[PDB]
Amino acid sequence: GITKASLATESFISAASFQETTRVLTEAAVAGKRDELRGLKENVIVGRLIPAGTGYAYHQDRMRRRAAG
Amino acid sequence: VPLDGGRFATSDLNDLYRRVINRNNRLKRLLDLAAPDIIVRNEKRMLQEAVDALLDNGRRGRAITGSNKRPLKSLADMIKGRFRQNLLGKRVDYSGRSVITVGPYLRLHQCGLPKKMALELFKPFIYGKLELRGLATTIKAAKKMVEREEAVVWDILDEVIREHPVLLNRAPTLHRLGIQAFEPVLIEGKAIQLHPLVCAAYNADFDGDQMAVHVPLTLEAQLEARALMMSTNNILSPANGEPIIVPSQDVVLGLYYMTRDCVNAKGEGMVLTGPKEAERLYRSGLASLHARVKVRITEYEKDANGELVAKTSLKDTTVGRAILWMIVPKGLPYSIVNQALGKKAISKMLNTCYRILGLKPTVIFADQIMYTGFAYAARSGASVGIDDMVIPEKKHEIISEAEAEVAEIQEQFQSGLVTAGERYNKVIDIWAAANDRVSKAMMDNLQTETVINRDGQEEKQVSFNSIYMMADSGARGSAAQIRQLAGMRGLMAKPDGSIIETPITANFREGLNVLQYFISTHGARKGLADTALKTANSGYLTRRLVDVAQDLVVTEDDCGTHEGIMMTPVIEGGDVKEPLRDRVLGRVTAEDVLKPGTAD
Amino acid sequence: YSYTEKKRIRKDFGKRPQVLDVPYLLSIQLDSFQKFIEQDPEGQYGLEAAFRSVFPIQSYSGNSELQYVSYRLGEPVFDVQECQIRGVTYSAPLRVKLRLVIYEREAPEGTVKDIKEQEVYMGEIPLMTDNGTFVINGTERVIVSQLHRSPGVFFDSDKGKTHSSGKVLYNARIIPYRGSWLDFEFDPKDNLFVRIDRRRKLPATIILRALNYTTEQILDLFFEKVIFEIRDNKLQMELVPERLRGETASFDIEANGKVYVEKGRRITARHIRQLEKDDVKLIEVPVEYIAGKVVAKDYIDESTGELICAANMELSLDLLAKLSQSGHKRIETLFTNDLDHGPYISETLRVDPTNDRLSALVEIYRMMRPGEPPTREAAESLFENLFFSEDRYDLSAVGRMKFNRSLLREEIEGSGILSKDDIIDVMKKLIDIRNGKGEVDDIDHLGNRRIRSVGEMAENQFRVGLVRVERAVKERLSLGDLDTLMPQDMINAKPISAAVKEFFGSSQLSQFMDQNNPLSEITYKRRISALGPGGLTRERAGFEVRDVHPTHYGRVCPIETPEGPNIGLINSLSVYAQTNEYGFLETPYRKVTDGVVTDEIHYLSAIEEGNYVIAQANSNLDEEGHFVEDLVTCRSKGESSLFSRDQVDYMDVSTQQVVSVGASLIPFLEHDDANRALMGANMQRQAVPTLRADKPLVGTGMERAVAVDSGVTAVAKRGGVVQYVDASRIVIKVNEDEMYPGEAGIDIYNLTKYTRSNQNTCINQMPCVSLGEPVERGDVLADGPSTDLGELALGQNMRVAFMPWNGYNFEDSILVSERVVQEDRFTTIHIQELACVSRDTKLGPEEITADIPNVGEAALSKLDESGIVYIGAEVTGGDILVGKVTPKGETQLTPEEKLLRAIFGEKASDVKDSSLRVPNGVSGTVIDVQVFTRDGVEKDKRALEIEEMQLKQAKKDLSEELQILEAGLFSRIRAVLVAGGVEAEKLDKLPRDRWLELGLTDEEKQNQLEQLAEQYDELKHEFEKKLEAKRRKITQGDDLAPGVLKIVKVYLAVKRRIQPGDKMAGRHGNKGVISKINPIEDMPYDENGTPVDIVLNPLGVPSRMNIGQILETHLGMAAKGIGDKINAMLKQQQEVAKLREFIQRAYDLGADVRQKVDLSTFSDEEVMRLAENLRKGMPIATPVFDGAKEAEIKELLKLGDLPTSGQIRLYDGRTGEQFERPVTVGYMYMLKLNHLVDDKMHARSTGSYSLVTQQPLGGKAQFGGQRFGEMEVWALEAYGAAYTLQEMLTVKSDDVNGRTKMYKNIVDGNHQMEPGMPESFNVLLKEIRSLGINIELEDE
Ligand SMILES: Nc1ncnc2c1ncn2[C@@H]1OC(COP(=O)(O)OP(=O)(O)O)=C(OP(=O)(O)OP(=O)(O)O)C1=O
Ligand SMILES: [Mg+2]
Repeated sequence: GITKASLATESFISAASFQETTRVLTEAAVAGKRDELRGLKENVIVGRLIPAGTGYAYHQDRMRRRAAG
Repeated sequence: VPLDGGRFATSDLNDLYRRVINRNNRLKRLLDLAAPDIIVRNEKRMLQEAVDALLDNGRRGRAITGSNKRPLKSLADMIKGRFRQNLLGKRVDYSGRSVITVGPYLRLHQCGLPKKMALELFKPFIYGKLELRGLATTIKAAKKMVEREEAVVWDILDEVIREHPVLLNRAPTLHRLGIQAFEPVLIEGKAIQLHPLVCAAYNADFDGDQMAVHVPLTLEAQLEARALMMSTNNILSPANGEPIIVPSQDVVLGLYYMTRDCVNAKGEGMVLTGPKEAERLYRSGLASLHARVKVRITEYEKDANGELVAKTSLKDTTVGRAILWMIVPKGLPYSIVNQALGKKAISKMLNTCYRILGLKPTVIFADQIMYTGFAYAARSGASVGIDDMVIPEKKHEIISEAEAEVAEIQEQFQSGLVTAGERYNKVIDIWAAANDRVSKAMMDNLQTETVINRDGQEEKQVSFNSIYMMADSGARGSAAQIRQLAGMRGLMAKPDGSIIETPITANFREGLNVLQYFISTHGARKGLADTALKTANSGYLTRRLVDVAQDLVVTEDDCGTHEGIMMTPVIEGGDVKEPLRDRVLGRVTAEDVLKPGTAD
Repeated sequence: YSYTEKKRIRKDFGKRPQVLDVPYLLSIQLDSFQKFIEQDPEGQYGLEAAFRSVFPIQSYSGNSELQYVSYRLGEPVFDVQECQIRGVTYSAPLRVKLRLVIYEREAPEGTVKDIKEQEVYMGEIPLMTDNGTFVINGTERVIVSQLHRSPGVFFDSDKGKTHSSGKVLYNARIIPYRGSWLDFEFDPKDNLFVRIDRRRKLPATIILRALNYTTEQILDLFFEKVIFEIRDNKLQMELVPERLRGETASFDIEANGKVYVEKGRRITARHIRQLEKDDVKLIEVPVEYIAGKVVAKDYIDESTGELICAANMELSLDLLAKLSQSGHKRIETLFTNDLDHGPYISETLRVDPTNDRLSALVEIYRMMRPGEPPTREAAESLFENLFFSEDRYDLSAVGRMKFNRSLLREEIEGSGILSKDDIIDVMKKLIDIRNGKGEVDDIDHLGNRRIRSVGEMAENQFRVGLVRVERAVKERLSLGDLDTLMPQDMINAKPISAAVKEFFGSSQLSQFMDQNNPLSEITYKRRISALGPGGLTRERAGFEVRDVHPTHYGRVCPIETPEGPNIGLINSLSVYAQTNEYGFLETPYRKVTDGVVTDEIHYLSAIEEGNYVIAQANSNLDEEGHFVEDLVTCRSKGESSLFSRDQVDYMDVSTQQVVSVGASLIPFLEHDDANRALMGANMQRQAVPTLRADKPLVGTGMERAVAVDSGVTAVAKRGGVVQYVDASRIVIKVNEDEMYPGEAGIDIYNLTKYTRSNQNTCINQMPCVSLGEPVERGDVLADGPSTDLGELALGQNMRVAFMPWNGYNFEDSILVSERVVQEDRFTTIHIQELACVSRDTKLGPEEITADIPNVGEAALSKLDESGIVYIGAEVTGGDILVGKVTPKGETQLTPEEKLLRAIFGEKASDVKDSSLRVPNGVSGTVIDVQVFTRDGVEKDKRALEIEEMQLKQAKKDLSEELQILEAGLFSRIRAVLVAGGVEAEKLDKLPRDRWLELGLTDEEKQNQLEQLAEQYDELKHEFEKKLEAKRRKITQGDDLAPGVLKIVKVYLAVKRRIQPGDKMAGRHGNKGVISKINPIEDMPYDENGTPVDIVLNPLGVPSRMNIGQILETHLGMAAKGIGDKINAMLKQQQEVAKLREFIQRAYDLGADVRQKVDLSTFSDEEVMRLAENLRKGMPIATPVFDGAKEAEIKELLKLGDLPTSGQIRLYDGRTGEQFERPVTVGYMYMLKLNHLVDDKMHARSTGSYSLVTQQPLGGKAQFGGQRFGEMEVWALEAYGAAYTLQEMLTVKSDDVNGRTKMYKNIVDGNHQMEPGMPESFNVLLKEIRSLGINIELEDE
């Protein structure tokens, strides 16, 4: 179901938006989890270009410089 | 921070942080006093409690704040403050709002912005553009100029305003069309002027609704607003490739009035060289807007390899549809206006213009359809009086007849022939039928009873009565609603869900009485509640829906697959509840499709 | 017919004669408060009752007691007018006589001493004004009456949903007026349970044990005993022949030498016939029958003394032997029967973990106060306190009535607390209901909903005030010495006064008065609410309670409820409705004895109505009052159908009595869809009163009753003739019959003049009688806002034409002739109170001086020497109202600014400009200045100018009163002195003051002259006191808040015309925002040349189905017709007989109306004054459901020489060419709703920002920014608007650094943003990081 499928998000910043913020933060802090941003919801929360539309050209130029030299 | 009157305010954390420190310091003392373990254990337990109420108050006994009954907002609650608490919204600079009103003079890509709002909104642009030209020595005086509202700042405001779109937003922002970018038109007064065709997208009435404005500051946002969010760049709904910029009501009445014909009118039968002389015949009082009339018209069709082939003929039309042809652009068939042009046919007219001629000729089309629609609708003098709601002469007859049948179904129940559950069920059916009978009795009379005469005896046609044209065209009004005015208005439902076995025999052109109105009430109030709640449920759906989507973006060009779903028309039991052409249009085929025969 | 009737008579249609007339519409609010504050020398609710409840207060057995004697209300510190200007509350102090007694130590109650502390002061309780409002902080507030669930017992279902098996459960809930809730409820297993309050569930037998009932007695309580004899040998059973109904035999049931039933045949009536009539009391049974039976009492082994079988345990076949051989002859068992008498309490005792009283008391205490250990001393006292202590529990009489009534008892009155029988009888009903006999009640029947109001709710708040002073009274009496302390050192007033203050101030039942409008007022005071304390909250209750219920007929309005979050959670009182004796809702009816309809009226509560058969209001009866028709439509037991003539018991009183005041003002309502009517009665109250009051040509009749009953007008105390009519005041020389013997006098009404309402509107009265005019009791001496000649005129009627107009009325918009804005008719006047506060900062005090830094000499021109603008000066936005300057030292300046200081040599100020300046955009005239200076600061220059003027002005008022009031007394001395000793010319030569000496012969006139001298010298002396007081109020040091030193309030009279954006609507739910203001030339005009005022779109009529608005526009057209017809005969000056011919024709019109009119109106002055008031159109009354019919409407149009179709041919004033088809034209009453655009319009480039979240906050100057929420963010995401989004939530809001790198870049001419990180997220770093969580930002 859509709400069960939405529950599974990699970016914990996205999940700390709509899910219960305590559990997401705790369960992620024990894993030492890395949020890579990449997604929409979180890139808004942190105030930068959306990885879509006009910003899609920006993230595509960024995801490639990453994991490269 | 201090307030006025010298009173202080502080975040609740300070009560929480203070307590942890005090109990920690007291514990540090209780060790140098070498206290009995019975005390230091109790102190340790309190330090544990004090820290817990600081980090997340609520997971123990919930400490209360100083002298105030309310609990204290812990660090955990600094983050929430219950669900979806970091994304509730943020107030924004360079913005405003006011009540919105019409403005039908507008081109599609513009909107009326008050002299005052546009002044305050673009203030930093004016300040710069003022001393960029040298009308102000420096910014400090520039402020004093636009504060003084010198006559020249107004002429400067037009300069900053021109190629600078603004954003408009109406209350429940449902789809992306709820924010659209327009080019600003400096207007006097405090109202926002909204193009009437973009009303449909926004769901904006003019019964007190307000819209908000936003200034694209950066160069990108101005180009984003111009190329993505512009009024004229979003003329089709993204839910179904059909136009969201349909003529709404006032205008479709106008075109339906134009593209109409009556049996014997001024001009009946003359032949006119072109559409131009057809408008000349009408504005001079010689020819009637609706009179059967042959006119020489030229139509175009791009059947060549991208080229407009012309064809000229004596088409069999009316005077009104002749004048409307002067608006239709280039490669469309004269058949598109030859009919009666209701809101139904008037939108598919607009759609074909986009799919045939392209974006720009469609935008300038929709404008002319509204301008002419408004004008001839206003020329029409269409009104609505009390005598326009024609009750059938056979109404009281139908009532007594169903009033008779029920008296017999009752007669059978008394004698034990039929059951109480059957009676209530069987009585509802004859009343349900009687309402259907009165309904399509008034619509038979209302629709055509205009009996007129051409050179001979008689002949009847679709009526020209005000309230009929409103429905037949599709501007405003619906046969379900009309039925409540002339014919009887339905069976009502009593609160628990039953439908009441004696319906409302009376209608709105007559009066309702105490009992009928009182019963009409529950439907109305549960109507306002149901429509109030189903506005909530929807909004919680689009949340759950963007929460599962959001991150989904058209990333790759072509994934490269032959996998795809087999598309058919839905064909629900009877016949095609949805054609194939609709379900498959705009999609890309998985593999080659073949004729009834193959190799092909 | 009367006087304000001789002026202007509304022609009323409708057949049904009004048998009952509208009551005083504000009775609810005034009658309720009357009982709260009133010496009631009995137990009835009041301040007395709240006192007697907690008094006397004794000490902890200390034989030291404090008792209550009496209470008094002082006169208020300020008058209602002063309380609004100053900012205080209109309240009276509460002085309460107390008595302190101290009994002798260890002696039979005799007092050592008693100190009767004269009237200890405990708080000021606010007072209710003549019209039912309260002033709380210079703000008029109304306390809405509340609808809560009635106190008593209430049995509910909870059918279906519980446990998904169906079955349905059954709960009984004992709901008191105060104290804990006691709930009894079943469960899936038919086990009984109880929960106090809403606490944990407990087996329902525990509360019986706590009442000291043994297991044996409880069984004895709820079950009949089945006697089993062991006679001769081996098992018999005493048999009731009725017991076998619903069961089948298990053996050969033979007795009396005739076998009635053999083994296996169900016992039917034939078998119960035989057993009963043959009188078989005893039979024989097998030893196997008692294999499951439950033993009732205890049994022990006689010799050994050991327990054989406990009470409430199932006997077995060997257990029977184990006590049969132990010498037991009888055995008691239960009568258990799953269909008839269910074995619930038997099986419940087996789930009960307790066994005795003390054991049960403990489990109760530990359920109530869990975690902590119980004591015998605590468990007994807590349980006694929950439902049995006269202090912590009370049903009220309303509760004990509904309680005893629902248990089928006879008493309507009894204990305020619960007894053993009360609790048991409720269990006996809830069990009986599950057993199949009985029905549940329903929450929503208005006989189980109950109506509080201000007076009752205030009493409850003052009650809670006493209880917290009771804690403190006993606290001090614990230690007190003898003759030292007194009932004063104990009682603290601040806790009592702030408690009662919080109620009237901030309650979900106390609200603002958002706009003046005599409907808003009158509809708010009649409002009901189920919200707040004692009631439900919006989210807790579903749609069942919000829905319209058959009980609402004639008690609550079905139409006038708000749309939104609390639909149906509000309602408004039905017109003729009344609050029951006990506080239910009753509605009027007419008693039908046999076949005659009487006029004896009976008010029927909700529960009362159910049995009777009530006829419909539209019922044709004539002659003896027989129903004309053989059978009439009636409603009786919950529903309506045709009924037999001679069977009805009652008939509706009025065709209206279902609707509210708001609904009852919609003409042709019966023609309006119930959806658009609700909106209609909602927008009607929102009408801001217009500059000139019109009056509705299209009316319903209630226009007077609404206008008169709300105090916005000025109604005649007593009848007489006008002595003097100013625009200020009105003097009525009282008629002798209505005049009181002594004092004589004249009733003098001082009219309200241009003064501020509850923001920002105005309230101003105008005299509507001319000099030397006869008035009678109950006439209107002065209209108020939105009243004309005593009729509710919330707007003005407009000549309006339905047609599309080039899309300038596109959606629901409105297109208006410039003639409307020229004629100033929809102009509206607003008075804003703008304050200026000189405070005390730690840097120093603030001045009000007219020396302001960095402003031109022309800026200060409007200011006076003291710094305050002059009265009468017209100002616009930005102008300085009060020049105020605050200390800011050590400026800490920049290098460059200091270089600027040395070049142009300006003494850099230690002071900052903080003047009160006129808000930008608004403009008006200054019409008042007030200055309140903290006591001790010397009253400044202008402040003393005001003190002198206010002082001298009030001296004129008080003395003008005396001057007119001495004449009215001395004038009747003249009439009494002349009677029996007439000196016509001889008397008025000697000085008038010298008249008191003249006596008279033996007569009561010597006692009357004595009467006037008495009340004269008090009028002499009551002036002197009333003058001193007004002086002391002006010159006293006005008490301010902390830190504030003086305040200057400037009052601005803003006159706001009408402009594009203003919301307007008629009475039929037809909203609309005026869209273009158009020239008179472009206006569609008729063949006569007369333009139209408003062009309405016809499309807003069919879909959004308000058909009544059209009959309004037609009957409004015929109304104007008769007006212009009179206007012809009046400018032609025919004669009274030509006028009376036509006027008499119009007042008859149609057939069978209830009107009746003249020929008797005296041939000259009367007929002419009437015709003049009609020339503008003849006002008409369409009753709400007794309305005008199409014929009577078409027939009024004929009389006026107007077309029946109500449509005419119109011409476009632009091209001059005619309009095809006939458009409708006519007169529609149209309102202006206070959503005026120059209020709704806001903009903001850059403004202020909040400290904690660097986000746009909006104080002074450029206001707050627009909120850009989650849904608006999705819009930009659905577009590509990546940048538009980033700047929207970075530079344009939370980015403290980029926002100014933007503003600098904008003015520089570079449209770039240099983003950065929002503060919301930067704070979340520190918030997460200041938990135990390390959150970082990685990589590069
Ligand atoms: N984005 C928007 N689009 C259209 N209308 C809006 C928008 N935002 C606010 N309104 C209207 O502005 C107030 C409420 O504003 P806010 O919610 O309190 O927020 P903020 O104080 O920060 O302004 C209401 O209008 P009204 O007060 O006249 O009453 P209404 O809701 O029935 O229309 C709103 O419709
Ligand atoms: Mg609207």
